[PDB]
Amino acid sequence: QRLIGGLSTIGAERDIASRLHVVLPGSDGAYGEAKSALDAVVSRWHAESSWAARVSLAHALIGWTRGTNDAIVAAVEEAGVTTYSTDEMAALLLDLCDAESKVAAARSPIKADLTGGLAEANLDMAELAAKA
Amino acid sequence: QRLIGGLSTIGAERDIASRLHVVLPGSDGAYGEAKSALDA
Amino acid sequence: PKTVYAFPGQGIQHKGMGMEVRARSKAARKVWDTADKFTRDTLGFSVLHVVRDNPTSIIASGVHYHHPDGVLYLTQFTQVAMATVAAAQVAEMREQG
Repeated sequence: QRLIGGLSTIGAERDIASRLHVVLPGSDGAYGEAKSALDAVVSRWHAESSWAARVSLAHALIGWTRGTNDAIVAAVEEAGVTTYSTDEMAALLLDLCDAESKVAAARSPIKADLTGGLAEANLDMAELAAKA
Repeated sequence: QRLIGGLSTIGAERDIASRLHVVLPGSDGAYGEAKSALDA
Repeated sequence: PKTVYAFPGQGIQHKGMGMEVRARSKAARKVWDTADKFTRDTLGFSVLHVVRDNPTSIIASGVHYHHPDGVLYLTQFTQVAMATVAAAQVAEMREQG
């Protein structure tokens, strides 16, 4: 949030109506830690009005990517959650940066889900970790 | 949480089955800050 | 040879009995683990703590016992300490052949 403050500050008085745009990653308990990391920036967004003319938030809950293991991928595809590669995840993440999504995120923080089935906590991380 | 760790530690091996008990306060945006303080 | 294993009585107890045996062996470490697991699951105290340190007063399942020279020195705790020390020593000297 120090970073978003500085990057919103550096082009302030030169180029008004030029709004920075942020994409937040959110990576069950790790998703809870991610949402706790979220609802401080979003709370400060709704609180302070100096951010409102410069920033445009967007958040994506990311799914499960098979790069940074094969037994983990086999276990989660037996579980049924759809995994992704890094390029697939990058395309399905960077699609939030077109003109429609930034005009929509100019009003309110978009809170998008990209998780292909791990949003339901059927299996847990240590439950897979002992198996792995 | 350092406090609850220490107070749970000091009566550990002397008195087993003796469990410390904590009451957390949570005080809209202030309630969101409180819930963020909770879910750690 | 035909031998005799004779086991002692009171007055043998002190703080830290057989802790070097627990440090040396592994079967003795196993029988210390089964002993203090059993007594913390049934009686309500840690016999490993009662031998390794000598606290002033501990709480059992229901009540608390107190002995100002040390809680190692009264009746029940002396006897269970002698029991686990004799069992650990004989398990070590039977796994050593």
